[PDB]
Amino acid sequence: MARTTPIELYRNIGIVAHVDAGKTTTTERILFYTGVSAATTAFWQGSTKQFAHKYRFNIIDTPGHVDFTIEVERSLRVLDGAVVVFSGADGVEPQSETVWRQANKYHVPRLAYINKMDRQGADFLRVVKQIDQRLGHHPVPIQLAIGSEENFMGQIDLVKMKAIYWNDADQGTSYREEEIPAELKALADEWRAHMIEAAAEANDELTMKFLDGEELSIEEIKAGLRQRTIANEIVPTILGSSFKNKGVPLMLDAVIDYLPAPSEIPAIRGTDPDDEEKHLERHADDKEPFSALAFKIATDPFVGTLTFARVYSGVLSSGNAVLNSVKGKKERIGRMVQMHANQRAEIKDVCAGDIAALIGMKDVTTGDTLCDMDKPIILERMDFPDPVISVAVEPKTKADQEKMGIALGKLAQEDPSFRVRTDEETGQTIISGMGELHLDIIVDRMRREFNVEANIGKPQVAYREKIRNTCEIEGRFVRQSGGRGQYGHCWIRFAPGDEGKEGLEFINEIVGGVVPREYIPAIQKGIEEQMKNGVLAGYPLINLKAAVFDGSYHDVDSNEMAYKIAASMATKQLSQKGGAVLLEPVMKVEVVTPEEYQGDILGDLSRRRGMIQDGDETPAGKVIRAEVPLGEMFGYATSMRSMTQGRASFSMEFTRYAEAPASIADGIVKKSRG
Amino acid sequence: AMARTTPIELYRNIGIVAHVDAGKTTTTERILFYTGVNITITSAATTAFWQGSTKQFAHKYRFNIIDTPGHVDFTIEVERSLRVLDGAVVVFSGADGVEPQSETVWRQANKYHVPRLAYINKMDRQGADFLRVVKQIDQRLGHHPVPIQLAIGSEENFMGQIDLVKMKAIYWNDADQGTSYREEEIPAELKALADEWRAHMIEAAAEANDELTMKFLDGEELSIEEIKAGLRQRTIANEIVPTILGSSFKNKGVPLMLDAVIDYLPAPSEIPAIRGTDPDDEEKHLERHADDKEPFSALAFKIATDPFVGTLTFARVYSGVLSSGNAVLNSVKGKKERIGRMVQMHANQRAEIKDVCAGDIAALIGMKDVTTGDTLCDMDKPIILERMDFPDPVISVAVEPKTKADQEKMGIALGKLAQEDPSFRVRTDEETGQTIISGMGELHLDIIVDRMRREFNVEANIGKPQVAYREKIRNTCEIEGRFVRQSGGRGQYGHCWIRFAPGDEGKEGLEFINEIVGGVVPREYIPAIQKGIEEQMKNGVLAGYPLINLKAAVFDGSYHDVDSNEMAYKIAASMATKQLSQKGGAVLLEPVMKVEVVTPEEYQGDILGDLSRRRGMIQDGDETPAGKVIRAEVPLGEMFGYATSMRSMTQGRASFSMEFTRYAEAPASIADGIVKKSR
Repeated sequence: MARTTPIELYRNIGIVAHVDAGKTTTTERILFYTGVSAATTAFWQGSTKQFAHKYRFNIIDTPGHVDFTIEVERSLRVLDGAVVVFSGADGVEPQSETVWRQANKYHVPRLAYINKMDRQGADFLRVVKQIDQRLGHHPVPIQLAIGSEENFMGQIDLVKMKAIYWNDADQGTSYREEEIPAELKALADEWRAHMIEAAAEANDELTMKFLDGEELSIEEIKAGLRQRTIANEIVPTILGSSFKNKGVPLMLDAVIDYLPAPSEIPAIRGTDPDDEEKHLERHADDKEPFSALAFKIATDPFVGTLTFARVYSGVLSSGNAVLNSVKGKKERIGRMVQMHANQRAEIKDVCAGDIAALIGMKDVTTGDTLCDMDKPIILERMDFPDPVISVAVEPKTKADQEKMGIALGKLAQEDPSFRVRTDEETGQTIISGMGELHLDIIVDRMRREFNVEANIGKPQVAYREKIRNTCEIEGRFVRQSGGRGQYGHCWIRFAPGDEGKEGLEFINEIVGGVVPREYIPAIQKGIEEQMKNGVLAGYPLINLKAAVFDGSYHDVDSNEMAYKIAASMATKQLSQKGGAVLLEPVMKVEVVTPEEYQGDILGDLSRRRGMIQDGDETPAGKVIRAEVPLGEMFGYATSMRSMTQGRASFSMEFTRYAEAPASIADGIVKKSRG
Repeated sequence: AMARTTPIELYRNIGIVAHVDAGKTTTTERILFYTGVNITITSAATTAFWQGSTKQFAHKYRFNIIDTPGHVDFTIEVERSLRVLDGAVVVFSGADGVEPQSETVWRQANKYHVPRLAYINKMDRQGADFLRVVKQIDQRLGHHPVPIQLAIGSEENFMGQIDLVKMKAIYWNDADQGTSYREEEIPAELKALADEWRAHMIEAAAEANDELTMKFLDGEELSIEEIKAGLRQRTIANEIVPTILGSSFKNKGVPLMLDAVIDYLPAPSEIPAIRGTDPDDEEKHLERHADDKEPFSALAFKIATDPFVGTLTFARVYSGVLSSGNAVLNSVKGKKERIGRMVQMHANQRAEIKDVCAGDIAALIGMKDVTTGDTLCDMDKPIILERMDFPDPVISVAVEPKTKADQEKMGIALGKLAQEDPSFRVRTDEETGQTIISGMGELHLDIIVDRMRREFNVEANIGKPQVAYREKIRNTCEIEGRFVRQSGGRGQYGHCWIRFAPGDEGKEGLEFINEIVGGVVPREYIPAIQKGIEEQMKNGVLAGYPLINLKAAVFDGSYHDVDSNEMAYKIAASMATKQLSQKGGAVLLEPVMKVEVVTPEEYQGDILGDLSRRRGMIQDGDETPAGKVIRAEVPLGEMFGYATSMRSMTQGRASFSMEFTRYAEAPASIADGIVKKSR
């Protein structure tokens, strides 16, 4: 049959650890113990092979920096359970609190691995409190530390209530079970009470056994912590030293014991390919219609392009014809492969909750959905703010023009957050992105990986436009030079769209009027076409409301094209009668700084035409929130580092567009237009 | 002699040394508060008075609070501040304890034998434990901490300390904002712990000298003055660190911490003399003792520049006396300076003065060309207290203001930023009349440009980075310098043969030697010939770039009884140097940088291949628990945009650093093009 292993034995996990937390060492140690790419499949039957069946682990590689928010979001939808790794000395860093909140947004069950207990300043219970106070979750330690820093030897398994020491003989692969030292028995009982009390709340059956004063069994306690972890109500917290080889194996047992299988988490959410406002879902079952997400597009030197796909429902098989719901084009599934630690296992059937790499995919971009052509769905669409910043790139030679095209094409497949266009007005290639850093990365990879020699302009703000005056304009396009004529005529009432709405909200008020129905769509298409070219300074209108209330028709000269042009001419007059204003992208800035530099940051954000919002107070770090125009945030990283001696950190993301002041506006309006 | 108003024994040059987030600002603001009663204007050095928490001292001591940077990395700014302060008050968090970023400045403090006190701040916050941090100073910092206080109550229950010298509990009255305190008996729950640490305090003070050691071994109890005299001798010798504690935010302990400065930190005459070198010979080591009688020497440790206020040059007088109207020497620039008005920054006002004696600090107004790190001293017995080993700028960019109206304002701003940071230079290439700023790297220029926009309100655009090329010769040749002219009634005669050769590997500048002793060329003109070579060395000979080093020896020449003059020989010497382009076989040099990259083993290959692609030369690397260390020598011109490249290839997980190491002949590809442009 197509299914090879029960779904209950799958574990789609991702190690979520930031700079200086032990990501690389921990990931390399996992592939080591399991032995005795975007996604690696490994097997694990327990530290002591104490489990009846051999579980299949799909290690999903998560990004190192929160900077790219959609990259982190996508990885959290691919993994089912996450192993958040923190430094026992550094504790909870701000780059950890960011991915943690996004994890809550996708109800991602998770384990907390307090790594590096051998380094100085290491304190397990100290980091546990931060998860409860800062991250605001409910950590449930199932282990305690034995020895501090250089004297760290192992942990105490609160479920077995027996000390765990690691034998360096076989590189910490095995361990010995001794009794807990009397100097920690008192502390062990205290946290075992909180563990059992936390597991008892799982269901009524365990809660009643707890209130009766009956001691819960090892299986009952684990079943309780599991139900609460899968419900994201607690976080089994374990500890160890990946570099010293002490704790990793128990951390792999915890994945089986408390992280969920692809069928124990909520169904994947999606939308109808023909309607963005129609929400659908897919259950983790081989019987349900096929749906998969291309979460990563890598390059390989032996099989070529590798499109890594996460199958949420149905079965993906070689030879099957699936649909690319985002492009609306059919795809023929060819060879498929699963990346192992050392091997590269070829396969032809990938069932629900499993992951595999697809070979020879024509036109598949990261974030695209592969699904059944009879019952299609889009698992990831929009949710991306249009590019807020752009840079003009021009190749020095013709050889750079062809090479630049190939480079942006492949870079576009890996990163869908950036766009490319040719400015026919200046004949320069314009690349648009989410920020200065994002464009610097695209330009850097284009020069190093594709050898593209080119000149780049300074970053430009991706301005927009909108109207405020409600006015009625006449669209007229007439010509009859000879025995052939063209006739397009329509009166349109323009008005500002509601804040939040995108595109055009067109309304036909002359339903069954003199202007035939088949031309109405052409009038709408004509307005939308001019909205992209702009009306004030060549920038596109965010939204608009148009209503055709009158017009005329010619029995022989009227055609869809004549009305489309007529509608465009009426929209071009929206520059005077509309009283349009230039809009600029505003970013939601959040700065974490010691109380000492709060004033310097507040004054600087205010200087950047920023709008200060309510600020919070965190452990030894004030949280300063503000809404600042992107154009005033160029080089903020450098400014923040000077004013805070590199002690402060910040993050910003698009929030909305806002009218730019006259100072900037006037200059940009008279830059090319008038 | 009558210039001094306060004995030197009553001075205390102190600096609060605290890891970021240890209570440095709160502690410094509370010090200026208690000293003002026994907003506050910020300044590089603040002078305050303190006669004790209870005014228990006979004389009123003068405290010079030196503002220290506190960078996590040990920069030249931290080193300089340790030489300015005489005693340091190292502040640690009772909860955070001793962080590794503190162990770096601590060792550099040992390098300059800086006596110091340990103030364990924030005893009210959670995780606070005094004796816990004390052990870290002994285990991690490897020093000998001597607690003279113990904590009363932990965290939210923290009320005060126990003075082991007086053996009396100290509780602070919030009535007058912790300015006063009450002396009660030690609680029975800490009497046992108090005796234990008093034994270690007395035992640590007894080792001070033989007199106290013998009285201790005889079983005789040491008196209060004997114990304090012992801890003081040990602290000034940097053998112990009197450790005190408190909560600056809760106003409990700061006043006793000020008493400890008087009781255990040293006066400007109890620390070793300041070291230095002869301005004309870097291998000649000199020193200056803290005495008004010794020759004058001072260090400009900070230049406070403002876009509206006048520049303030803060100077630390180590020896002699600095007086208004005196003509001192700027041994680093070799230019005379006229001391104008001087002021000392107090808590609120600015007290004016005209005499700054040894061990004292003051701000100088209207200074012509005085840069951070320059030395001001006696013209007859000069000295350089700090060599500016800073390598000349390796990168440069053309800077243009967004509004041409800010051209004059931009020039003034870049000028003041150059006085604060001597690694940054500003010039106007007479060839284009464009403003060119030079620095140590792209990041360094970004910081200078950012500060110019925020602190000086001047926005500007920078062009693409340019390599700060240099030149050098390799051929040993003899060239004839000749400048002869006769306008008829007036003549000009300059003639001299010079033997040029490449300078010594480690020597910089010009090594001029006059070997035509008793020749036709009079001695009065030799200095002009030297000045002529040095002037042409800066203008370059191959592509308009300056020669790193050179050796010149005038071996022959001629002289005219009426037409010869210093200017004619200076020009003659320059013409001879310009011919170093053909006969010298000069080559265009480019700065090579020592690059160090810390990355997880995973991206080692990508970084090695990228450094090699940048014409880099890989060196032996190490394996640190924080990641693999990749070292390489790479031309700066190939390192532009490295920060961005490293972030792409390592997903921002890797970090790097680079510093000038040496100059190397640039490849023909670039050279040929630049050489042909100069003509």
